[PDB]
Amino acid sequence: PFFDVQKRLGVDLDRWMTIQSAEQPHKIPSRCHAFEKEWIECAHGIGSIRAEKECKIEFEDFRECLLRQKTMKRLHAIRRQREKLIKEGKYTPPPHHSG
Amino acid sequence: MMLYIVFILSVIFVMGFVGFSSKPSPIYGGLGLIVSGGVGCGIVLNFGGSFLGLMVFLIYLGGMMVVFGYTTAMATEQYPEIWLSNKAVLGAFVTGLLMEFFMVYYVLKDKEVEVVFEFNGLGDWVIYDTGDSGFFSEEAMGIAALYSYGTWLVIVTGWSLLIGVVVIMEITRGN
Amino acid sequence: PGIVELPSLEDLKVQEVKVSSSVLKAAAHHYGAQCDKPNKEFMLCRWEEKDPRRCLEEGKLVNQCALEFFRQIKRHCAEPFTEYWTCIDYSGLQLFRRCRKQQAQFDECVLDKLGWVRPDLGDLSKVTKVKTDRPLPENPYHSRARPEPNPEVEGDLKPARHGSRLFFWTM
Amino acid sequence: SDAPPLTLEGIKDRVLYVLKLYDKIDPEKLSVNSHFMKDLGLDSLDQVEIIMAMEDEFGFEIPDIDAEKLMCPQEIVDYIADKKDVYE
Amino acid sequence: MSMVYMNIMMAFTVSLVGLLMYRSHLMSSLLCLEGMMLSLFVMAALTILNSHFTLASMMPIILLVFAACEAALGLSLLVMVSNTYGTDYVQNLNLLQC
Amino acid sequence: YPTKETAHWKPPPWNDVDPPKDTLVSNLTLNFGPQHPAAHGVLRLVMELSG
Amino acid sequence: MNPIIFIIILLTIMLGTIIVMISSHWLLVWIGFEMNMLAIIPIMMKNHNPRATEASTKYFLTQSTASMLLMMAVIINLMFSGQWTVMKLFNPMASMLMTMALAMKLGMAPFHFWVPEVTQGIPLSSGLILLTWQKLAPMSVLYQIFPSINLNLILTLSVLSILIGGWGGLNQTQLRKIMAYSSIAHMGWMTAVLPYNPTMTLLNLIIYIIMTSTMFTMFMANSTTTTLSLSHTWNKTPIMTVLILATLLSMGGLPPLSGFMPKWMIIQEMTKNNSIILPTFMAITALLNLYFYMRLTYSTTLTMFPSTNNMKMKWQFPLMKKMTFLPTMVVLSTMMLPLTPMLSVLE
Amino acid sequence: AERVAAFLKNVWAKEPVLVASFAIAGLAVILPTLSPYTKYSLMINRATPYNYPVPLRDDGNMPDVPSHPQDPQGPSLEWLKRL
Amino acid sequence: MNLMLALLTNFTLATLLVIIAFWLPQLNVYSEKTSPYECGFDPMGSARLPFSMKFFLVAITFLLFDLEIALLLPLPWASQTANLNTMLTMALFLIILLAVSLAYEWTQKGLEWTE
Amino acid sequence: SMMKWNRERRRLQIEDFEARIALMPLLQAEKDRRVLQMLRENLEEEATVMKDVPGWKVGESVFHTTRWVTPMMGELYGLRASEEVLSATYGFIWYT
Ligand SMILES: CCCCCCCCCCCCCCCCCC(=O)OC[C@H](COP(=O)([O-])OCC(O)COP(=O)([O-])OC[C@@H](COC(=O)CCCCCCCCCCCCCCCCC)OC(=O)CCCCCCCCCCCCCCCCC)OC(=O)CCCCCCCCCCCCCCCCC
Ligand SMILES: COC1=C(OC)C(=O)C(C/C=C(\C)CC/C=C(/C)CC/C=C(/C)CC/C=C(/C)CC/C=C(/C)CC/C=C(/C)CC/C=C(/C)CC/C=C(/C)CC/C=C(/C)CCC=C(C)C)=C(C)C1=O
Ligand SMILES: CCCCCCCCCCCCCCCCCC(=O)OC[C@H](COP(=O)(O)OCCN)OC(=O)CCCCCCCCCCCCCCCCC
Repeated sequence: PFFDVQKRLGVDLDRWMTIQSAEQPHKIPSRCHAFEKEWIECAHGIGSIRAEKECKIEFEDFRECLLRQKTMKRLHAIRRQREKLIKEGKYTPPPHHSG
Repeated sequence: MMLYIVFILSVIFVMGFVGFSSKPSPIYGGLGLIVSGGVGCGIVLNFGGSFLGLMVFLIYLGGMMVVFGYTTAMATEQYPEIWLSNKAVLGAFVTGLLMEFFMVYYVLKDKEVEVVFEFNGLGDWVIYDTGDSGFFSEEAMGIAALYSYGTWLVIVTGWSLLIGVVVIMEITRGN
Repeated sequence: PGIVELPSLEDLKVQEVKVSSSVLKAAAHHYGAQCDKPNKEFMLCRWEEKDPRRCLEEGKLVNQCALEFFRQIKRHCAEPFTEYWTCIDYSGLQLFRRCRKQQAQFDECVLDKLGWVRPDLGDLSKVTKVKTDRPLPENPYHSRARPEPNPEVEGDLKPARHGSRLFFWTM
Repeated sequence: SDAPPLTLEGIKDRVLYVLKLYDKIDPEKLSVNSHFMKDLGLDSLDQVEIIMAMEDEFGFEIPDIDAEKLMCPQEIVDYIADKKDVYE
Repeated sequence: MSMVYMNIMMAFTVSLVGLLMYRSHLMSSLLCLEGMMLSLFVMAALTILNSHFTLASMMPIILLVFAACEAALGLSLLVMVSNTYGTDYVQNLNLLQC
Repeated sequence: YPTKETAHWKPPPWNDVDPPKDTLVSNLTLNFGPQHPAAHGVLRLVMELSG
Repeated sequence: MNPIIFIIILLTIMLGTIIVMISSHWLLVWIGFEMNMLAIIPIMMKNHNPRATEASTKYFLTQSTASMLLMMAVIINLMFSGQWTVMKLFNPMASMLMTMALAMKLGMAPFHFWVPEVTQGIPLSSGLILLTWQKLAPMSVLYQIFPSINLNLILTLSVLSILIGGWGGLNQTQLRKIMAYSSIAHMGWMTAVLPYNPTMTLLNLIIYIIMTSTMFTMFMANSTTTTLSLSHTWNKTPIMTVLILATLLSMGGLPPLSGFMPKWMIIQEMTKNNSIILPTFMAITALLNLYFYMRLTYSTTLTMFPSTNNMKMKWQFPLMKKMTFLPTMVVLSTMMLPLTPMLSVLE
Repeated sequence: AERVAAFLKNVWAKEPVLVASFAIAGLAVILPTLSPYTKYSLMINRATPYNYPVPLRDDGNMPDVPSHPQDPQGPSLEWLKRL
Repeated sequence: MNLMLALLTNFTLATLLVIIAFWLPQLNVYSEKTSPYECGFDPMGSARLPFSMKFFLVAITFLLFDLEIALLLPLPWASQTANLNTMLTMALFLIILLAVSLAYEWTQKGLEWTE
Repeated sequence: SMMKWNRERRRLQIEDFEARIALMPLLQAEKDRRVLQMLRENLEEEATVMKDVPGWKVGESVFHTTRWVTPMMGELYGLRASEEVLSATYGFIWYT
């Protein structure tokens, strides 16, 4: 904050909802709890300038969980290849993928 | 298909936005906002939040009801405009539809559209969670924590509503 | 970046419990007190390992005790239990309160034939301790090496040399 | 920018233009000095309609006391110029 | 970002262009203001509900609370604009500068 | 620096209060009867209503 | 308006700005602006005249639009980072939307058309709040997200603000439009040094607030809102003419006055970053601001404009307005250059 | 004391509905502080097991953690049954 | 699904009746029959002319009071938490502020319709 | 009357919830084997569809970490029947 009154007085006004890995009602986790924990712990104290370069592996894993861009593309590639073969009848679906 | 229900609602969600963004008579503008607020309930309801879906719809039905009363009092003319009455309104309505059509056409054919952000077209169902919750609704638990965790949010939101009533009386006193 | 390790279709195969939800619900309280050790040990593996693939062997013993649990009901309490879970199965919410008469017959057949006692209200909700020879995992999150903290500034504080040193100011 | 200044030539053109549209005045024998009654043959109420056509062309109210003295196209221009201070 | 986010963000862009392009009525622009809030509600809820960010589930509710305060405040000004000119046209509000 | 566009500009009011605009809108006129249950059959009550 | 209600509304303006400055959560930052906007409109509409209603409507439409962009930036930030912390934004599109959103709130060019109008349409006391207190919250956010701000975007907004503010004020005779354009130009300096040294953004902000409060307070003392009206001051309160002269010269950035401190320090930090062309352009462009401050001095202190006969009836009454802190603010706005090294207290 | 039972009588004659409102709302703010059963409302909520009771790893020095759910150790709901 | 069919059936039935109403009966249309009804005499002015709202202030207050249900409807779930002392304090706090809001607009003549 | 009954309804809810806890270990075990089997079925059919793609590694992870990541719906029911996918995604929300 601009003025860190919360830190001075030791009162939590809005730091309880800043991150999804903090305490949740009934200990309900978030889908990317593990990834946020690893990125937060990697980049603690070292500052933002260092964390942008040294916690890049964790932040790329964390962003993958959030938006699933790499995952969706991979599913897109498998889907596209399967459509081509089944279009020309070169691949036979297994009994469980269709029934 | 029924696997594209969210996408179909989202298209209707946009068409309702091109309804009141073209700015016809606020009577018809308020109708588009009711339509988009109804599908908006459906979209939010298909992602696991039913209280949120029925609350925004419930709130926006109250607002438009007041806006209807104000429209007949402050924002009316002899010939209220329909989407087909002005070249300006019609041009904005057709432009919005043609732009939604091409966004839908490309995102369904290529399954990949890039406008500022990279968007995917594999279906909204591909990002859902595969683990069922317990014996409760997660959205209900989160909202119910406004009174145990969000004490500071209750104070500011409570004060704003109280100050809201005071403010509107001052503005409308006149003379 | 690396292939995902997956068990074959021979380590995931086990004799499954093929009874419905009303059967499981009708026998949950006795099931949670007779097969407590094998499946409280599975859950400790599940929460510590944080990986389905690391607790398959523990999971098989859960399906093993469960099958053993139902075989004993089929030998001694076969008939009273059938009249019980059929009453629970009728209700759309599978309420216990509407089948209390049948529950008494099933709770006494097991008590006499097998000696089982139905846990009291709140027992199955306790946090229990389980003895396991499985080692406690280290780095279950597969965390890398954390970056080093910046050199902490030490020493005693001395006044600035020649004041602020801002343009012409001497203080 | 500022609208074109009103000039005695502009006013006279407007007065003739209004009278030309009137369907009772013959455009041939219509000068800037012809008398409405004795020359064009208009009657008392016809002259009233002409004055009202002038009220719309320019956009100011001509009362009855003044409108009775405006008996030809010239005095209308003289009255119009006087009101707008278009000395020219 | 799934294809639903494409249309939800398109809706926000439509209402932004709607607000920034007034026609005549001030009420017509206030509807675009409420349209933008509706989009922000759906986008916040979709992100929060899909990530199981439990505590964030109250943000959309709090978001609506202040949305109606703006809408209520906007109607208060529209009342006084019409009390002075008989219509809510925005071309009447040119007494300043001009 | 006067120019063409700002030729029509006028200094604002001394106390920042502009004159109230003369009559702008009229009341709604309603025919109440004769074919009205409460008009007693043959009454044409022409009411000027505000709200 | 009942005095009790007026105080409560003022405290809600302060409470809204304070929430922004003490919040580590974006939703609370957004709530602060909403609360601030809710309470500021009534003060604008306290004299209930058509100009006041027009000023409030234009200020509501501009600030409500910026709030939408502010929330959109927050939500995009959430999608790409999964957190609400008030720190560097994690998506470039989010940074652009919040930088433009906070430029609209401040009135920076090219989102500047409302500042001259709203100020002209509201009382002087309300205009003092708009030009001084309303810059505390937007700047307090720009002070925390500056690592993620696009350098070309923020510097472009600064150059335009200095040019637009300097050129706009030359055509003004109304004192409230003059101070509105003066605010726009000074906003350019504050955000021009933000990428390089945020502490100089605060130093410029504090000096500007002190000098603007001094100017508005002396305008309220004589109830003067036009150049010619301010020209009668020498025949009623000659002391007030000298204080106005000293403050205008200070705002112009002339040594040895206090207004030269921020410009002097901003040029230093920029040049240390090998930015020579921009400070030279900014310093020269600020001569436009100095010019229309000098016309005010010519018609207020350095010459004796014509007066009116009824002015003789004011010689027999004292100045009964409060003029709170005016003696202290004039000294701070003209005699602080010798204490420049004290700017380190802001770090 | 005479005046006090003259303002109350006036409001009870001119605004009985508001007298009931402030009485009902007043009792809502006070009784929870004085009620001896407010503790049990909090204890019942804790005793409701929404989540799974994840077991602890027996390190040999947890005498107060039950080994089996039917053991005397751990919290008991005997109070709730008799409530 | 079952809701979509229930909604689809309900409105399809209503649409059929409207379709039947306009196509089954015999029609005889002329200008006089379709003229607006104002009790036998021709209307004076369009029905689209402004119609003043004398309860506008209450209508705005309705929006602010209509949000409280959004904040107050979650109370049944909020009562299931372990922090009843905090939850109870903030539940009564929010309702009390609404009561103060109503009290202010009531004593200040805000509930009285303009004349 | 209402308070006595609401107290009996809490004692019944606790009993109802304890039945779930008694079964969760068994239901948890089956879910692990069903998710792992469905992931191998997808992997096996990915090897028979992406054999000719030049730059393809079958079953490659998209994360740098080797930690287990809960599969999302697409990774689990990717090449499945539409109806089967429909129930898993929207079956619960649409059940009434
Ligand atoms: C003020 C700046 C000048 C402005 C002139 C205009 C120019 C404007 C442009 C400004 C340019 C930048 C700033 C100026 C250049 C300074 C840059 C710098 O390097 O700073 C080094 C500067 C000098 O430090 P130094 O080199 O280590 O010590 C020099 C000597 O050894 C002396 O050190 P010392 O420790 O041995 O003795 C201190 C000395 C003070 O210093 C000096 O006098 C000379 C040294 C200053 C440096 C030279 C700067 C050039 C200007 C000289 C100013 C002459 C001051 C004397 C004025 C006449 C009064 C005797 O004498 C005392 O004051 C004794 C202490 C008194 C105790 C006070 C206790 C609190 C009570 C307050 C009472 C208030 C008075 C009420 C009056 C009631 C009347 C009825 O330190 C500073 O940073 C302070 C800067 C401000 C200077 C203040 C000095 C005067 C203080 C009294 C105010 C008198 C009025 C001032 C004139 C304004 C009239 C309108
Ligand atoms: C003496 O001085 C004078 C006056 O001063 C006193 C005057 O005033 C007047 C002015 C004169 C007049 C106003 C007319 C004079 C004569 C009169 C009779 C009027 C005066 C007074 C009366 C009391 C007459 C009767 C008044 C009332 C209010 C009687 C109310 C009757 C009812 C039956 C109401 C109760 C129930 C119902 C259901 C509503 C009734 C109406 C219906 C249409 C109901 C049925 C509707 C349906 C739609 C049926 C269902 C249809 C469908 C499609 C659904 C079903 C099918 C499915 C598939 C679902 C004069 C001239 C005068 O000289
Ligand atoms: C720990 C926090 C909990 C406490 C919360 C504190 C806030 C309490 C108030 C919240 C609700 C808002 C009501 C406050 C305003 C009271 C009504 C009012 O102000 O009306 C003013 C009234 C004007 O009426 P008038 O037209 O002039 O004619 C009658 C002459 N008095 O004239 C008047 O003077 C009003 C007459 C006096 C009204 C006294 C109201 C007392 C309310 C508290 C009663 C509690 C006691 C009841 C419970 C006892 C236990 C059973």
